[PDB]
Amino acid sequence: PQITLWQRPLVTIKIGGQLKEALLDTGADDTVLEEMSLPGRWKPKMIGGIGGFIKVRQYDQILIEICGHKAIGTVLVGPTPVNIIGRNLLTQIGCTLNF
Amino acid sequence: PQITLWQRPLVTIKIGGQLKEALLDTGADDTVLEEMSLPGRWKPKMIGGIGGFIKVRQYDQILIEICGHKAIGTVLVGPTPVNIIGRNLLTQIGCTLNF
Ligand SMILES: Cc1nc(COc2ccc(C[C@H](NC(=O)O[C@H]3CO[C@H]4OCC[C@H]43)[C@H](O)CN(CC(C)C)S(=O)(=O)c3ccc4c(c3)OCO4)cc2)cs1
Ligand SMILES: [K+]
Ligand SMILES: [K+]
Ligand SMILES: [K+]
Ligand SMILES: [K+]
Repeated sequence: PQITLWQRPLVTIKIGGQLKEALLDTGADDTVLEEMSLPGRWKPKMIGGIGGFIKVRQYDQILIEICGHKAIGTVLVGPTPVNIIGRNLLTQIGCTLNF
Repeated sequence: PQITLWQRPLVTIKIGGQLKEALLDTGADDTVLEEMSLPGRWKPKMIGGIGGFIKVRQYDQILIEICGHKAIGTVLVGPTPVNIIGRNLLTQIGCTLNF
């Protein structure tokens, strides 16, 4: 679809058999999700942004659906205030900025 | 222009008679720029990122150019690791998501 930005660009994703709402984030290189139940093995990792850094877990090759479009990528779980879909995923569903 | 997302969406802004490189961030309610000389009054204010909170100065009605398009809005100056253009401004140059 086409998304104007007068309202946070919130979409609906389904990961690990759960439904959630992530923010479409161009400024994010990575996909970061609040604490959640995900199967498989993972890695410790740290990412940073405004205000500081946070230690998160890294999951690769995990299936995720973003507002209808399927995609398989790297999801990072950890103490982020909101769900974020980053360019690593935004790239797969062919998302783009236009103006 | 249709900015694809395989590389961070960096664009050229011009504020305070100075040129800078900022990130086009859809997941950003506000525009935040690293420390810089900016004329006019302001108001202290804290904002929260993925890592925590930061105290930034808030300037209003500050003319700015993003990739050639003139816009006037609220700009926040503070300890942000990157220059960020937020939805408050993106909507001013007609920037939108699409996929
Ligand atoms: C009250 C509270 N309100 C809140 C609001 O909660 C939010 C809401 C959104 C975000 C995401 C973040 N935005 C952001 O800091 O925006 C700020 C400017 O105005 C305000 O509006 C929203 C929060 C705040 C960027 O869009 C992506 N980032 C890159 C920029 C900032 C450099 S990153 O740090 O998150 C990131 C993500 C993934 C990455 C990465 C970096 O590097 C590699 O992968 C963070 C906290 C929290 S507590
Ligand atoms: K979905
Ligand atoms: K999976
Ligand atoms: K410019
Ligand atoms: K001005």
